[PDB]
Amino acid sequence: MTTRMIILNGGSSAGKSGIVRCLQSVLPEPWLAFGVDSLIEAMPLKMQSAEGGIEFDADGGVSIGPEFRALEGAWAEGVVAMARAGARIIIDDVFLGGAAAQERWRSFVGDLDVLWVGVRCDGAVAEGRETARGDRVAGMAAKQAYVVHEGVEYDVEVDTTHKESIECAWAIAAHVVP
Amino acid sequence: MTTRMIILNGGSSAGKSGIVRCLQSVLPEPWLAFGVDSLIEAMPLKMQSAEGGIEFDADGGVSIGPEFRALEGAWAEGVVAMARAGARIIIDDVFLGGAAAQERWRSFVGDLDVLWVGVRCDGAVAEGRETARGDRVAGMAAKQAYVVHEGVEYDVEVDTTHKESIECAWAIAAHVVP
Amino acid sequence: MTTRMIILNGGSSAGKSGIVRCLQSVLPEPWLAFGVDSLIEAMPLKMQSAEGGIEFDADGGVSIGPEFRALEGAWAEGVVAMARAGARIIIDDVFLGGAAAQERWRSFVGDLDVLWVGVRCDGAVAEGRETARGDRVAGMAAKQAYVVHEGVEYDVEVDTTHKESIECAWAIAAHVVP
Amino acid sequence: MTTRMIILNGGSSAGKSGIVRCLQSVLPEPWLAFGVDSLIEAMPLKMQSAEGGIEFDADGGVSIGPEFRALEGAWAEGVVAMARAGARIIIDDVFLGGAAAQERWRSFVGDLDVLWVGVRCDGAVAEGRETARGDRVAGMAAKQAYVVHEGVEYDVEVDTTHKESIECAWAIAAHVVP
Ligand SMILES: CC(=O)N[C@H](CO)[C@H](O)c1ccc([N+](=O)[O-])cc1
Ligand SMILES: CC(=O)N[C@H](CO)[C@H](O)c1ccc([N+](=O)[O-])cc1
Ligand SMILES: CC(=O)N[C@H](CO)[C@H](O)c1ccc([N+](=O)[O-])cc1
Ligand SMILES: CC(=O)N[C@H](CO)[C@H](O)c1ccc([N+](=O)[O-])cc1
Repeated sequence: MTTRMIILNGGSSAGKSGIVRCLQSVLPEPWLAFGVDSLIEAMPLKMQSAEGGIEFDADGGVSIGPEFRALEGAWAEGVVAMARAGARIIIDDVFLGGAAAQERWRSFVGDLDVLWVGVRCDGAVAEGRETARGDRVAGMAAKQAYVVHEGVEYDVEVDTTHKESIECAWAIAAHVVP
Repeated sequence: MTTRMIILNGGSSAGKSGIVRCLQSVLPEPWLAFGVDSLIEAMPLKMQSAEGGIEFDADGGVSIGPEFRALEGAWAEGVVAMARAGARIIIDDVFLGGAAAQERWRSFVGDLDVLWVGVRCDGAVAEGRETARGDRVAGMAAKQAYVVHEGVEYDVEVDTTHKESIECAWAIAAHVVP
Repeated sequence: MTTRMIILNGGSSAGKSGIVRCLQSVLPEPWLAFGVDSLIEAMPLKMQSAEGGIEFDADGGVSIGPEFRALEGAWAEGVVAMARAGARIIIDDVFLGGAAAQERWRSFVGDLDVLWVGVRCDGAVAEGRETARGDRVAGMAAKQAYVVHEGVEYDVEVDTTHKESIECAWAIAAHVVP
Repeated sequence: MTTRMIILNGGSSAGKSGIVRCLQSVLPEPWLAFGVDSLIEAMPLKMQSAEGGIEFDADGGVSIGPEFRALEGAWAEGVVAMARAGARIIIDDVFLGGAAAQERWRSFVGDLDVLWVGVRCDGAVAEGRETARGDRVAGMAAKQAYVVHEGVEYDVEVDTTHKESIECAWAIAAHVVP
């Protein structure tokens, strides 16, 4: 019953990061936050220049190779382990493989109580925010805005197009069983 | 006639930074962006621990001392100089002294063509965004949300409460004379 | 035999971070890097303002509470899990509890092949570097420079006082069994 | 007589940034620090993708175009203006044009009291540090390590190859006339 792991899925600039920081402030018990971005951070810089690594096409694309997935997996098993170890875990990801991505997670998650959250946002709005940000390579937002959700089943959906983060956070927190 | 300097004024988390990055992308000619934050950056770290420096009360407050103003001024004269040197300058500030702050600028600006922009945002919304951000000390948003505009005359106002940055940017760009 | 996890221990500004990035570039197989800093990052911002959390005394001190340790532990079990999952893991830590800290790790590590590395540096030199950095609160370097190693047994020691990071990296890489 | 502006010149990873932060802490009067990097920051992101802008060849190269120089100049006149306005200004640059770069500065500086500082460092050592850093594109260090100084006349030289930043700072501070 007790929610042991929250998994957020949404394209870039859909507002995931903000929701996470908000959820952390909201939720009474300490929740650790990890993600694909923090994984990239943990991975050697060359992984971004390697073959089976990950590359960011200048058009805003993103392609993941086996070398990257290999690591990505053991990492997943690791986060799950922290949860089973008793740590509350928040994870914002980007299901490039849509449904496929969610299955991958499911196999690692096992019978662990997980709250599946979908973070949507108008591609155009996202793209616009992508600019105001300056952080990412123009293109990713529009590219992931939809495909990522394609086929994924959530327990809670939030659209940051017209809802503030703190708000989306509140909607999510409301589904977290203590 | 030609707009030589854009000055943005708005409380923390009102969305200034984003607007700036957007304006830069929008406007055809290169615009250099500078601000109170980038000034803090240029100032020695101790300025934040000095007397006549600047201190961030844990309640989200902010107080500026003469040492800080002293520098702040020569800095202002400097940005103005870059403009007169022919560089298009964007400046997002936070008029803690409200009207007083705008006068200070006016004296440095001289007869230089300046577009005064006000960036407003619902204090609560801002405060909420302040959380999603994680960057600033909880409190500043709500504290500056209004006072800063008190008595300031703008050429263009934008409220990021329900308008995206790219949008506010567009509204602003529309007043920039080439 | 095969080295599955590298654990670095050294006071702040002793040069750990740099060594890590270097090791990652050097070592042929991809090594994931995690640490106390990245943990702080994953922890909710309030953990830094909470009771049993972690607080940075203005004199450069640092004290960890049970709430923090609680998380810290499950996190540890998690990193170990990633290793057993097959991911090569690098971990730069700061054994505030000296020997005590190493035992804590040992219990999580189990019979996992681990390379214990000590990163030393002249307190004064460190303190000086602490300034050039601007990142940390003046004081931590000098405070941890020695205590942290007190009682800890390593497999390899490196002193960044007169040795470059890339160099220390090389010395370390040389003890990593493939 | 009174030193009104300190200009540092050295290739990437030669240790400039650190020296600056150190000098700021050392020197009694507040010194504002600006640089080519902070300029890049102030320039629109597209300037990095524009023609007469600036581009970072993947081999670690760097080429500046007229559009970039155009801005770069007015910016220079601006920093000089801040100095004449009474602000003490520190500037760490990278004279890609070697001697040519110093002349450019000289014309803007005028008869302003300036302390010319050269920051040297063994190319290899720099390259190594470039790795430990993770910040820059592998290649720049080795490429600029020497050319930049070629033909430039300094008032003080410091080699961070075997000298800490705080140290180099001290050597520099010693030439600053109050
Ligand atoms: C570091 C960065 O900019 N990452 C963004 C997402 O934040 C990129 O769209 C991305 C998407 C999916 C991904 N993945 O799932 O492997 C890796 C990067
Ligand atoms: C660095 C930081 O967090 N600055 C925020 C604004 O961004 C703070 O509210 C602030 C407001 C006004 C100011 N000032 O005008 O001197 C300095 C800091
Ligand atoms: C975030 C930061 O500045 N951390 C530095 C180390 O990098 C601090 O000395 C520290 C040391 C030990 C620690 N711990 O082990 O819990 C946490 C922070
Ligand atoms: C942003 C960055 O990585 N800049 C480094 C220097 O720090 C690069 O070598 C560089 C050198 C000279 C330069 N310039 O002088 O125009 C611009 C960038």
